[PDB]
Amino acid sequence: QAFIPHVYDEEDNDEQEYDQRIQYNQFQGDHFDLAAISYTRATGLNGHLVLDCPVADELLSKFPDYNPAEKSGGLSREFAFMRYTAVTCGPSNFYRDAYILRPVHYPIPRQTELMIVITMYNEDDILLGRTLKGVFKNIKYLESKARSSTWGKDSWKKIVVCIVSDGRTKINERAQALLAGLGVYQEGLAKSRVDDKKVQAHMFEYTTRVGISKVTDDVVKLTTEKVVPVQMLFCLKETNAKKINSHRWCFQAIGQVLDPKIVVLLDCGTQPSGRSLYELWKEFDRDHRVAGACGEITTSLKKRQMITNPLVYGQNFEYKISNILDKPTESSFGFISVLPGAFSAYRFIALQNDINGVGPLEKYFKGEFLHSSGELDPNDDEFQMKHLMLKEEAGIFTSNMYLAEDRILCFELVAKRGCNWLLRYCKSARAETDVPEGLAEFILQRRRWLNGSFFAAIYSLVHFYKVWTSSHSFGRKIFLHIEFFYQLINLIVSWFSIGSYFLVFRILTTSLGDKALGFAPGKILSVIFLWLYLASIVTTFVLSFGNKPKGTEKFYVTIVIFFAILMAYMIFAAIFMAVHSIQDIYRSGTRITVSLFFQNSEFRDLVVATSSTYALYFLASFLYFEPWHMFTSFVQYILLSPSYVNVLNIYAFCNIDDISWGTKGKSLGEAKLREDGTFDVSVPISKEQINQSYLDQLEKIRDPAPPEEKVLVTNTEDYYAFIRSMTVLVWMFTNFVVIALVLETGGFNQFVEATDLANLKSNRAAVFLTVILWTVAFMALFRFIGCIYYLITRLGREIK
Amino acid sequence: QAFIPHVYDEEDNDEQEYDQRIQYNQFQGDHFDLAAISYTRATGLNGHLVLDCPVADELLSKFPDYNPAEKSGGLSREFAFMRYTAVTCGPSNFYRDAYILRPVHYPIPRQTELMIVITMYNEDDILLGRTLKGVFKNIKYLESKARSSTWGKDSWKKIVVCIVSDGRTKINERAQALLAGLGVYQEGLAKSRVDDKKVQAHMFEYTTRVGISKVTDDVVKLTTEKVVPVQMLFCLKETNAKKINSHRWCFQAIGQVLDPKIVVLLDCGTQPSGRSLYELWKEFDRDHRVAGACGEITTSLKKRQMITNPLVYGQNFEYKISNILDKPTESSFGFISVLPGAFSAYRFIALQNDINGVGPLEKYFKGEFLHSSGELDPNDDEFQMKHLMLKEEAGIFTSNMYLAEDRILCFELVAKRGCNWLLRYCKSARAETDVPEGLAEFILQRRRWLNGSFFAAIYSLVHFYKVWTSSHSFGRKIFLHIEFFYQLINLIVSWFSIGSYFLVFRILTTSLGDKALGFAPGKILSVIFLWLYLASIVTTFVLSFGNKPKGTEKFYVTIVIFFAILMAYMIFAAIFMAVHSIQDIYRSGTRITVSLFFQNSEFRDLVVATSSTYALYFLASFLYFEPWHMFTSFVQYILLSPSYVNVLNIYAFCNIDDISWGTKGKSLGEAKLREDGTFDVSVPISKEQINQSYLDQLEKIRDPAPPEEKVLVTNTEDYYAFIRSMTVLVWMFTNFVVIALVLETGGFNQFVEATDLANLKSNRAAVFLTVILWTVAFMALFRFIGCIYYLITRLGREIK
Repeated sequence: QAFIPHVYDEEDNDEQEYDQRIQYNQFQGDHFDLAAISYTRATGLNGHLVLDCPVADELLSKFPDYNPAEKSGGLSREFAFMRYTAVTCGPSNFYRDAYILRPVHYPIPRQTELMIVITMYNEDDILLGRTLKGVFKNIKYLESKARSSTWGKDSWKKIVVCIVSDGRTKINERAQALLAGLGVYQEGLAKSRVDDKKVQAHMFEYTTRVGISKVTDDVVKLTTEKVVPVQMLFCLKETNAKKINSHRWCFQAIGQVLDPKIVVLLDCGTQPSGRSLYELWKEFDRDHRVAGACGEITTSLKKRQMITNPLVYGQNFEYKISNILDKPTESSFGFISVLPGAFSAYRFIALQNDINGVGPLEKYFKGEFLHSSGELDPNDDEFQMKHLMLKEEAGIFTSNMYLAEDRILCFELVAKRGCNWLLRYCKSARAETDVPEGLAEFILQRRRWLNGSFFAAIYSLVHFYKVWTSSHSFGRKIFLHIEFFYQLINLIVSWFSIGSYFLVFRILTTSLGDKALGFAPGKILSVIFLWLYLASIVTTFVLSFGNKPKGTEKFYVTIVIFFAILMAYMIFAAIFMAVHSIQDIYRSGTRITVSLFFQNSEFRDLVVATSSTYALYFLASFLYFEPWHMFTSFVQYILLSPSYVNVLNIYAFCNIDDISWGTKGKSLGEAKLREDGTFDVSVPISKEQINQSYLDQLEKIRDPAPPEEKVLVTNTEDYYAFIRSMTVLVWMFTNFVVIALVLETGGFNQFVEATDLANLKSNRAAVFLTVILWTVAFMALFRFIGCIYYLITRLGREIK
Repeated sequence: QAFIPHVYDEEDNDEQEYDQRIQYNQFQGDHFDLAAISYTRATGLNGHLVLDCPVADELLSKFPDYNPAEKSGGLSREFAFMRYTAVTCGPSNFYRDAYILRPVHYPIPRQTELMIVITMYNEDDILLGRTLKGVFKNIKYLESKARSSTWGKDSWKKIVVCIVSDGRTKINERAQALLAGLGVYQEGLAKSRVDDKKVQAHMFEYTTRVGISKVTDDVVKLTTEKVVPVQMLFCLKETNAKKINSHRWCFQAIGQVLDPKIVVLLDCGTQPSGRSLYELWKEFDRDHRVAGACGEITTSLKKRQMITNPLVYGQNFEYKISNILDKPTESSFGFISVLPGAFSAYRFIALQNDINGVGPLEKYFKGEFLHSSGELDPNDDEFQMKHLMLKEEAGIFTSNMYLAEDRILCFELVAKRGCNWLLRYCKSARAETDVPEGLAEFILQRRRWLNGSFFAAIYSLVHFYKVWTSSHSFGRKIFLHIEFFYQLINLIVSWFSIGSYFLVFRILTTSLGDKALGFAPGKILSVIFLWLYLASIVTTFVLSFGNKPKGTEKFYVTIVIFFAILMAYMIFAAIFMAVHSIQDIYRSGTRITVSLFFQNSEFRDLVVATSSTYALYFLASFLYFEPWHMFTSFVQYILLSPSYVNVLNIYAFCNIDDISWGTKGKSLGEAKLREDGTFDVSVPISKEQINQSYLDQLEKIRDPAPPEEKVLVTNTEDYYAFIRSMTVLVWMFTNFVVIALVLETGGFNQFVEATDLANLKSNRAAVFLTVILWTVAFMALFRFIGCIYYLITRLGREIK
């Protein structure tokens, strides 16, 4: 039973409200001209392959307007026929060619207000169903809105949902069946070639009146009761070219024809709220300077336990802390380092390139062409563009843009030549996504996140001067420079994370070895932990270079467990040391004052700084009315903290290069046995040709060998591997220099004596500990002030 | 002028002697039946594609027997026509099918006495010309021999030269032109397919009377004056399958049909001497127990300077020392670890497998099938064999046999179940080869040599008991066990090479830091050298995992130069320390005696052991009448010694897996524009089929998702990568454990005090130094005694 009566769940009460405002009786579509299809010969529009096929009669019968007597049920032309187009040119020339989309082909042109892009890659039908249910609920809410100048009756005409599937043979069959059930897709229409030209994309356009009632764990139920029509454009790509090509299809080609505003980017498995898209649109509408927006992203914890899934809860804590501290501060400063690709929105006009041809979209798209094998097919119609781009002189940043990905766009929007644009974060918009439960999938996901964050930070910091020419207020530029300084400090802290972790661990473990405090096993435990730590780091490097995470997952699991145990031991050691210092304070006598407590380096550094950081996090969580994550998921995040720095960072740096492409890329004759035993062959017979061939061979071998002097450009995979190797080597060198300076680990110990080394090492260790702990505490305080300011300003805006 | 009058060079005087014994007037070939070729239809023998084509008339005219009046010049059938055969089955079924080679097809069968196999892969015509000139000179010497029971008149009928070219499209064009000039190859004959069956190999058979007069640096000159006929079989493979497949063609297929004795293995670029092959044959003939033989291999130094090419001279020294010490001792014991593939010989009957199907050849060939992608084409006629082999349960050794390569054969010959076989080395046979001048090529060559040596040693040591069942004398088994013990010691020494090198360097450099001796910069230099050493090792590992040697060659060059400088500094430090110890001996007073000199640990260990090793090498070189290498090339080898251990070993272990194979491995429709604007398309029209398709989609999406439970075998590349990673990790762990034990580098220093650590570390360092130096000295003495015994026994045999 695919179709079932509409049922409202406990959390769906709000949905019912929307239904009361919507009439649901008047949903007649506009009339448009079809393409003649004899019986077959079809009159493709503008010389392109276009077919207006009829949808299955059962789907029409489901629709309320259907009448049995009528041949098509009396439905409008758009609701009756689904359109199929074959696109051969590709993103670059889609607008240049006479490719017309149905929304703009009506006798009365339709202007798009919100293009809801959805990206898909072999995703299960469950994720797509959840995403479509969220989008449909948002569209229904927008339609129900009454006292709105832009939204209300016939609002669905201003919204188009674009689903860009990457790879014709990689799409999941169940999601394809879902789309067919909605009526968008039909199997027979698709054609491989047209006029001896490869079809790059297949576009299916339909105004569907089928709504997903509910999405259980295993099945998806769709019904036609109380469903608002939705315009669906499903672009199935012939071959997979990653996500940058999909975004090129979305912006460079479809966007130009539709010319929409506030393009929304979503990902399969991301379920927006009931009013989230309205919140994003209102954020864009209130302030005209805003060019990009992001919303709060949450992790589903439906059928996942606290203890059975430590990783899920750790990720939940990370997401909550990010949304509570990082996003609000960056929004307050007006520059957000990253806008999540799973759920975000951009103003279309802001992304347009300049007349000279340089702009955010050009920077974003250059990465795809540069980061690929230099093997261009001469038959491609985009051959000229790609060849010209490759012929251009590319620097380090231009040739490594692929790491930043969407992140790059953000910077280019704020630091435009003469434009005034800002990036804003809204907490009213919420979207729920499923996090990777497995360790291998989590590592693979974090690889590109870490690489992009690092590269984007470096690129923004190097080119910080570009904001000088931007048309911003002087105070705005001053505060942007303050933010840049903070980001520089954050990058410096993050670059030395592994070395700092090792130094803190070594100092804390060795301090327990001191005979002053009464801990017997301390020395042996410290030695054992040192050996295990070194072994884990070395094995992590070897696996990151050699094997794939999916294969050797147990090694990573064991390493993570060991690091968690080590973190627990470090916490115990720090607490023991602080308690011993306090007891020594009391033992000294002469009374006690707050001054002595704040003067004791051990107690101060170890206890006060960490407690202050925790208190700041706690207060920030409370003020946002989201306090649960501080209890349920805090411990998991704390115990997984060292793993983030060690395993994920090592894997990310070892695999900076993403070499997806492989390596590189006339029959003499055919003898066929005849009826008789003789074989039909064609071999030289005449004496003349045999002699000529022999003379040719003699001449071929007589001549001397000329120098090769190839001077070939060679392949880019070597270049990217070299870049990655240099990066990892520099990282190792800097970290080891810092470690040697702090613990006198290398040959430095030779420049001191038997007794001086101990005291000097202790002093340096204490200085390093206080420096690092107070750096962390001050960064936390900075983010806390930022989020408080965000709350105050948002409340003031809401009052206004 | 391809053909020039025969000219004898200064070193060619011996050649003239041969010509005097050979009549050169009577070289009529035996008559054999040809295959009818109408005009074309050809009567292939036994249903196979065989063609007897005529050779170019000019080549016939060159031959002395040619007469202008005669239509073919009066030449014999073999000298007049060249034979071409297309082989579709492959090595396994070559004998089973009715594939007949010309030598065995004569009315009077010809029995082969010496099959001279030559292996080729995109080699320049110069190397092939040198090899063929050497082979032709050897055949001429064998023909000239008068007082020989087996050799003499008509000896060329017992010798067949087989050239197995790997890859039809990879063969160099100049070498192909050389072969065509010799008359073996013609371009038109080759056919891609026969009877809808792929042609695996193309075999060209001809009795050539063309001899290479001289091989200059740039050109090759061939003439017909004073040339003995030579039977040539040129097997050009359709696709490249590495060298194991070529050896399978040589042994499994061609050898069975020819059934020869004493198969000789040569490589392009290897030029044997004028009587070398006779020496190998006589070695096989004298003693019937001998199953394999190898000859002295030398490095050409024609146009290479002492100072301009340090690497070439270092390799020369290595080769000379090997041939003077290692080969003679192993021959004396009767078991040679490796028989060089560039120049060697095997007894054919000894290699044959047992009735049960287990034998040396089976072990050798299993590696090719196991070490490859598990993607078998069902159309291959060897599909059953490969599928059965893959279905068999393979252990670690069986699945990693590919590392040993030819080495494995050697062991299997000595430790046979009930056979008495021995491996012997003869210094009378000599062959000259060109060593790789470039560093990248040298590293690539040494990779597989080191991997094979390690794996073969491990395999032989683990399975040492297999020699118990062999039918050898009891004393022979005792001495074989002594040799196995020596090889175990050598393997243990070689496994800890990098750690031992680091320990010796650290000890020697730190000893100069002591204030007792008057060397000021010592401390700073030691610190700097430590940092540089660590950086070099880390970068070597990173490059070995990440990049290719050809790309980043400058890094390796810099590392090698630094290691050479460091070795020079270490030698200086050792000399300084020894001189200081002697001066302290004199300073102490109370006279001096030899006892004190032999009691001083510093002087003894540092000076006496190294001097003894050098003296043993010097004496061994002198006794073999090859003393020059001890002067010209000694210094280069000494300065390159650390590089061999560090760079080559690291690269070899990081690249144990040789993943040559890549990753992994119905058009919807075609719309063609007609004369009118309409497009011809085939899309569903009837309501019934549309409704049926919609219902099918509904049913497809309605059902629940079944568990995958693939449980696939997966690909072997992951397995090999895992093996390599485990190997490198174990290597690192063991070396670091040894280093930590010796220098108290890890946490061990915590278990000692401020003052005790220095003395304990000094004592441990002294013990380690004496142990390692005397181990090296005793190994040198063992090899010296072995080579002296070899000389004495060979002289006694010669007298007999």
